[PDB]
Parts: sequence; C-alpha cells; structure tokens
Amino acid sequence: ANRFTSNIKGLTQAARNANDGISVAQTTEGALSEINNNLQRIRELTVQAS
Amino acid sequence: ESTSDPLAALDDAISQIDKFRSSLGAVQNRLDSAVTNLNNTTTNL
Repeated sequence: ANRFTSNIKGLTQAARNANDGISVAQTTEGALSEINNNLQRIRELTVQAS
Repeated sequence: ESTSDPLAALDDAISQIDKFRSSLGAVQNRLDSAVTNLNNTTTNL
C-alpha cells in the first residue's frame, strides 16, 4: 500500500509538471510569433525598397 | 553538492523504514498467538 500511494502521488505531481511545461511552451511560442510578425513586415519593406 | 539520484536514494529510505514496520507487525501476531495458547494452558493446568 505504501509503494502504491508513493507512485500515485508521484504521478500526480508529474502531471502537474507536464502542465507547467505546456504553459512555458505556450508563452515562448507567443513570443516567437510576435517576432515573426516583425520579420514578415521587414520582408515586405525589403520587397518595397528593392 | 546536491543529490545524485534523490528519488531512488529516498525510496531506499522508505523501503528501509517500511521493512522495520512490517517486521514489527508479525511480532504482535506471534505474541497474540502465544497469548491464546498460554491462556488455554492456564485453564488446563
């Protein structure tokens, strides 16, 4: 029973950690999209200035 | 400075402290198994 409840608590905490990693990934992806917008604008500006 | 395998080195402690609790459990069982036949022997004598 003791090893059972140990494994159970560990799996719950691991699920929480995976959710936190998902949050980190979402934040970084938002930042990357924000950068990509400016990159596309610079691309259009270069096409104009060419 | 930190711990190499914390989860494993802590599961070892959990197992070591549970082995003693289990070994102490059978002691109660054998003690009561002795108490019953001891009372029977008292009555018979």
